[PDB]
Amino acid sequence: GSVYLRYFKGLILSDAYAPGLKWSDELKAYSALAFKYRDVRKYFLEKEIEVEENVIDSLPFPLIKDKIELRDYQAEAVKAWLKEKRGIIVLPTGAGKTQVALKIVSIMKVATLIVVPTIDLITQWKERINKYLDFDPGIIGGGEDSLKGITVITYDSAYTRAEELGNKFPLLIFDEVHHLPSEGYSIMAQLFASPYRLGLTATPERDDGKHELYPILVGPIVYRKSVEELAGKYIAKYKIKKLYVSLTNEEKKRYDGLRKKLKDFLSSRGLKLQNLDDFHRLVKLAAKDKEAREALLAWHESLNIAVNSQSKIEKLREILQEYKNEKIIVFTRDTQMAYRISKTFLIPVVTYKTDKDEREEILQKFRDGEYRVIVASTVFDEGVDVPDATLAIVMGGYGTKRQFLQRLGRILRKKDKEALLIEIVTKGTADYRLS
Amino acid sequence: MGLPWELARFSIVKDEVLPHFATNEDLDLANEIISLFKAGKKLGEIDEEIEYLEKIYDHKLVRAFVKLLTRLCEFELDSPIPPIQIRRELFKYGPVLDEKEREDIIQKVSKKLGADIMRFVFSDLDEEKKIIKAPTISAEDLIRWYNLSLLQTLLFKAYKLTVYVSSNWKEIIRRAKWLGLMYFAYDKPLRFEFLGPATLVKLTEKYGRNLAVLLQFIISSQNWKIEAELVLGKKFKRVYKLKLANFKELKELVIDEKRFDSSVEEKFYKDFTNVIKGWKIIREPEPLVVDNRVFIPDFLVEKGNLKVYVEIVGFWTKEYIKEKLDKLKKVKYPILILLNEELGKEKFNGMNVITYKRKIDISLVYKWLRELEN
Ligand SMILES: [Cl-]
Ligand SMILES: [Cl-]
Ligand SMILES: [Cl-]
Ligand SMILES: [Cl-]
Ligand SMILES: [Cl-]
Ligand SMILES: [Cl-]
Ligand SMILES: [Cl-]
Ligand SMILES: [Cl-]
Ligand SMILES: [Cl-]
Ligand SMILES: [Mg+2]
Repeated sequence: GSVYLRYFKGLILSDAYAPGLKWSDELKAYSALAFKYRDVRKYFLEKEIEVEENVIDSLPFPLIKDKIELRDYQAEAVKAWLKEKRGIIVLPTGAGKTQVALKIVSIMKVATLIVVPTIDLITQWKERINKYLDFDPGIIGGGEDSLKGITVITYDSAYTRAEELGNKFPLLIFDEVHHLPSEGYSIMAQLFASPYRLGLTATPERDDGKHELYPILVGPIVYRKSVEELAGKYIAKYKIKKLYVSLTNEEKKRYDGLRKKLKDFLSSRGLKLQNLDDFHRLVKLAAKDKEAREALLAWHESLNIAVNSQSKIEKLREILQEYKNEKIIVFTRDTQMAYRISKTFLIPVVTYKTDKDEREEILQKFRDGEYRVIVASTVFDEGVDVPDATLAIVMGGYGTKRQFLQRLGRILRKKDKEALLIEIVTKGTADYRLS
Repeated sequence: MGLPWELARFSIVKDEVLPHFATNEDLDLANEIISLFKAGKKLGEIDEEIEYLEKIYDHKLVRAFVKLLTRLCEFELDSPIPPIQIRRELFKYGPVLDEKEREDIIQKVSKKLGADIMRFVFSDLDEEKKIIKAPTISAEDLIRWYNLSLLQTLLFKAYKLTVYVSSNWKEIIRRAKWLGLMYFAYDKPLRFEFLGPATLVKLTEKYGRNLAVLLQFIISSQNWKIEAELVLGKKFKRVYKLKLANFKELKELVIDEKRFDSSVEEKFYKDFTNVIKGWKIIREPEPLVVDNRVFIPDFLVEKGNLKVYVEIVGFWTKEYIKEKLDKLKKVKYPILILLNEELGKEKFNGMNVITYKRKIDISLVYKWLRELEN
């Protein structure tokens, strides 16, 4: 047969029934919201019905230079999306989602509408497109109204102008795509006819659970990597190295003495301290048994010795001597260690309680190069807003908190050709990671 | 201040506010934290030594005990030279990796700035302040002093603080007057209804710090009862009752000596008795009771058959003096009010009111008396 398939004010209309279409009495056609275009067209082709369609009145794709070079996890994401050209790419903040998107834009070479949730992400996307694509894009939002083959628009104005733009862009890129299932925006997604959709988010799940709507509105997830995955040995772009030191003779005496006290107690009560449920029991008993408290104290005090051993400062001196010419930031968890390190080497220190005036002075005098090395604590301070350093030296910590890993990924992604993260650990002391 | 509101510890049941006071169950915790405050120890060392205690015990209480115990310590005097200049000019020497070169950098910087740099390099930072004298407090007393500080912290949100009288009422108002509090006395049960720091929009800070000094005397009484109305929320405000009577586990350790000074009422007495001879000036006259509202004047002055009463008022608001005078229209005498312009937002003017700045200008009282003696 000769089915006619036509776009109309955010809907698709049809001579004939296709699954997902429903007859309109008002329109005298089988209809649905324009987003069903791709699927009903493909329904008709795969049954050899001649499809006479005027649906997509696409803007001309503009002239671009591709200035993008991708890391290789970035390209597997592009390769994933390209198989179906309808889906979400989940990457953490700072893993470069924008450049995966703009690479797709250049591969596809079709008019592209990029939907963002805030005015700052308009100007940001505008800047990234100039740099990496050498095109000044159209902008709809904030009070500006220019419309070009590549356009950045707010969710609000995409919703407002959907029937007008629904058929103009074949590629539809939803930044912060977790916004899309919200009340107004979900019907905006359904009004576009755009057959090719790319969603970007680091937070695909929603507390209302409306991420269940993704396959309908954008496509399913087709690629996801955590920051933990993206901080692997073979995938990250900085080396991770553990240098091992031994406790002081006096430290080893105290440390071992504490461990024995703790172990003997635990054995004297039929308790163990292997996992984090064991810990909860010991903390619970410590509220009302003095000896349990002192045991939990022994645990903390021995842990503190291993983490903050003076031998780590001696090793730190060796490292700072090996890298006289690099830009080094030393991290601790405790504030007291940061002061030991700043006194020992006469380097600036930053804790969570540093006045914002001085804190701003230190990091800037660091990025300008008057301070070649600083030390910083991380208890109660995110490693945020920090400049580029070639070398991170992490002294202590209960492992690495996920944000910390993320935060350090950003400080050394900038860093150089290849940068280095050194963690200093003590040799004989027990593993304290409790599951 | 009491305690920071972030450390306030209370629960709301129905329309009542119940404070979470410390009890004997907290003696262990109090002893283990008291033992941590020893002379020659840094506050930031203690922050790390209590960490496990914040896993075992309620960390709002752990933090309050430390913030109270530090408040009882003596620290070294501030450094001669602002310590941030000590570190800018010490840290400009990059990282020093030789022990000998370090000592020389130190002495070089100590001669330029004229101080012992190491002793003071981090002296402006709480974490590095070293204790010289440790507090003397007992575990019981800290619990006691915690509870009084928690009570004060909650009364700072009070719209109204009704104090009921056992014994020393005439001793309460005295302090309330020497502290400049805003209040209405009543008689159905004899009680004082102090207006709370939520009344003020302006100088709540300074008001609350004196209201709290009044608590100290109230709860020293053999029998006391207070009911505060507290206001919580910014745009939807609801009122809650705090009802508290004969709670023995309170103790003040803020000396706060020399804060409630009768400079103004005493000077006025000298000036008036000297400069005016036509009137007889009786001090602390018997309070008057008009339909179960008590009026406690500061002075009664009389010339023959004319009788007028003087009240001095320390803090005030437009709505307070309006209310005070409205209720004074029904006292059936001439009454002269003396307001302090500094403790107000609006610079008031009334038919029976004389403002004063730092003392009372006896000129104006003399003027006022004859301009209606006729
Ligand atoms: Cl049709
Ligand atoms: Cl298709
Ligand atoms: Cl808008
Ligand atoms: Cl990476
Ligand atoms: Cl600092
Ligand atoms: Cl060991
Ligand atoms: Cl500095
Ligand atoms: Cl109010
Ligand atoms: Cl009165
Ligand atoms: Mg992005």
